[PDB]
Amino acid sequence: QVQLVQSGPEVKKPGSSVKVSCKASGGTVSSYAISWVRQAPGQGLEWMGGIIPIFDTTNYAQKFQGRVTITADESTGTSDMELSSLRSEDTAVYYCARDRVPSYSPSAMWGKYGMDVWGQGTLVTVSSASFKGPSVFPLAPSSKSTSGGTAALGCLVKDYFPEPVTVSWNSGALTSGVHTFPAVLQSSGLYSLSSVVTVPSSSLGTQTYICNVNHKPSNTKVDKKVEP
Amino acid sequence: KPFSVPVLTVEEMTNSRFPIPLEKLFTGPSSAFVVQPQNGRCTTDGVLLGTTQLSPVNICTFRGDVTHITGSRNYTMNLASQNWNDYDPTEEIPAPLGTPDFVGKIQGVLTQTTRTDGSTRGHKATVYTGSADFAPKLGRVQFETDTDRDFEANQNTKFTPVGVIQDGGTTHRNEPQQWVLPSYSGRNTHNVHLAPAVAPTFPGEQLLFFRSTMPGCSGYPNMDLDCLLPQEWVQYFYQEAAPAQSDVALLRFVNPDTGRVLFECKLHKSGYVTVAHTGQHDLVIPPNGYFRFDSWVNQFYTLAPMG
Amino acid sequence: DIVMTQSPLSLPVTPGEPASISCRSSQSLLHSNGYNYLDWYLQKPGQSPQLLIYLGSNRASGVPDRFSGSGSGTDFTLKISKVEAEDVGVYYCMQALQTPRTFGQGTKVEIKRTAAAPSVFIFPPSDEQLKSGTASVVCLLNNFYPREAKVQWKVDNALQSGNSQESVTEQDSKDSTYSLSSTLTLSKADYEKHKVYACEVTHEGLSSPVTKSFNRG
Repeated sequence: QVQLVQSGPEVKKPGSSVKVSCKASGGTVSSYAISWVRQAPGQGLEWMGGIIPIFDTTNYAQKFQGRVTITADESTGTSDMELSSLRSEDTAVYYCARDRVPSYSPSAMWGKYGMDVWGQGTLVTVSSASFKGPSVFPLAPSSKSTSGGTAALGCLVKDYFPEPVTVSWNSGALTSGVHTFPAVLQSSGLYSLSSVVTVPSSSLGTQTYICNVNHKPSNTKVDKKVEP
Repeated sequence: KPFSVPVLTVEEMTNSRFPIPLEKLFTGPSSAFVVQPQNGRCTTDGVLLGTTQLSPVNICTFRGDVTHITGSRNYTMNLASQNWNDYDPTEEIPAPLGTPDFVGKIQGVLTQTTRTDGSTRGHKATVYTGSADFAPKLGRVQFETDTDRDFEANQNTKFTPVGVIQDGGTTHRNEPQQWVLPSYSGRNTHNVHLAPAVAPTFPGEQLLFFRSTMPGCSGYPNMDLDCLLPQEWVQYFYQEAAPAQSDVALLRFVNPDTGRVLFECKLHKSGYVTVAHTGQHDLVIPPNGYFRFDSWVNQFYTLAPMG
Repeated sequence: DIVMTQSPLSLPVTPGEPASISCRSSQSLLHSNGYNYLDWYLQKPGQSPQLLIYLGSNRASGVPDRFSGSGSGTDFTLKISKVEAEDVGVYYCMQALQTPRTFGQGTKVEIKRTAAAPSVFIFPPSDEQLKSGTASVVCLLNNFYPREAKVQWKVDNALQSGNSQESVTEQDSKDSTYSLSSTLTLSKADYEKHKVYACEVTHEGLSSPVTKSFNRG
């Protein structure tokens, strides 16, 4: 049946605005209450507001009244969510969702209930930082690794913006034992993470280990050979 | 906007409680039963009541997907809306609009289409609206069929009503009971948001019923079906939305070709008709006659007797 | 606004065991029509939220029978009769009675297992990074359970505070363990001034804390 497909990721400066779309595909949702829900990195889910497209009746949570407007096509139910005067705290994934039953029938409470069709989400990053590819430094394995059967090595992927970054090892051939940690936002406004892998100690002198970092937002691919 | 009623003869109009034409006018005493139909309920200014909706082809029809009850020829229909949207039980109505409003065994045909190839199928089916399995307000209706195998799951299934049946081994005409409302929630709780019961509250007056004969499919069923308003009157009042200048509209049944008035009646604002008569009587009328709104009258208007 | 309160916020579950999640509202969610306007949602890792229960106790289409919702008024419960691995994620309750719709904090369901000690590794800053004028020291805690771990940095036996950031992976699907990085950030000058860089790890799977260290150079 119908699917909700949202627009791609966004990176905005504070004080700017963003308009995220939620296209109805394989059907129409115009007679349903369509809610917009967001998830900040540290928080859970928060209902921002909604629209019933065929009525053009909106409802907005107090937190967002005056800075969010939701519009929608009367026939398809495709909707837009525009959030203005953006701040750092608006950095979040934004979802559109449809109630399970429509809000119109032929013949203090808004819409219905049971949001059962959800968009895939839209990441909105709000920051004063500028785009920057990461610097990739080696996390060299201990020279003392042979006394152990297992050695750990990795790569420090430092000072990039925005998310996300992709890290593979040996061009994707090495997947077992790889841990690519969630990035941490530094005080500088840039992201940083480490990617590590555990390998047999006896493979250090024989096998080559290269971390492949792809930062698609900046069109930056950088490799780093990790040497003992 | 002046109030009016359609210029349509009885035979040109449709019963509002079953998808069949009107046949005749009947009056009789209604003190021995509760007169509370939910279909064919509409105020003279166009407010639909009970389970009343606008088209008569939707009365007593069901839509949804069916689940076989294993070890039987019975299926549970998980109701969809008329739109094939999911069912919503939170609407301020007694049941989906057009749900049957009498207890009886309604026989019809269950049809189904397989979405992927367009293959179709149809089987005789009966719904027993007096059973606890009849819970359309909760979104489920049970059908007894001729098959235990042919209906597929998760495919659009529709019930088309045809008529009513009766177990001929019991007292003939003991069912259906047109004045016994179903339990829309399968006997779990009270019916809700009902159109009120109606009763003549003027001495010597009785309800005037717009009567049809339901098709009988088996046995010896009571096939009389009385509605309080023709469906065309419901459709007309909804479209016109003419304000009621009093509680009581005075109607005259008129032969348009001789101008002769055969009787007068009261069309009550809440949507039912009374006549001055005592006893059961099939009205003998010229088939070309129609109802004509003449004036708004007060509560103490005495009707000319209906001979 | 109606305040929705979930309990517990963290729920490690054993596959095969039942699980129960509580949700309380600041006022009654029972409508005059007899329905409780309470939904349950599940957000599996890396996915959009999905509907589990609507109107208090109605299972959504396709939801397996092991999920059930009950309760009334201000007290509600989501029950999983038998937890399966695919049930991990964050569960949310949500009232739909009044606008704005409000969620509970969320209950994060993860897999319970016996304690597994972290294997600790320490990495000095690379020579490449040192040229750019900053130094990051990386301590790795690999494949441990439970998630709770205490990581203290010592530099020449002086306990560090406020100059390190932690990051932890999501639970591994095969061994149900976590991994954790603790990164000590120093100026190149502060780094070269000192000699002993130590990472002390305290964890319930360790009989005694584990320290990994290196001497600069």
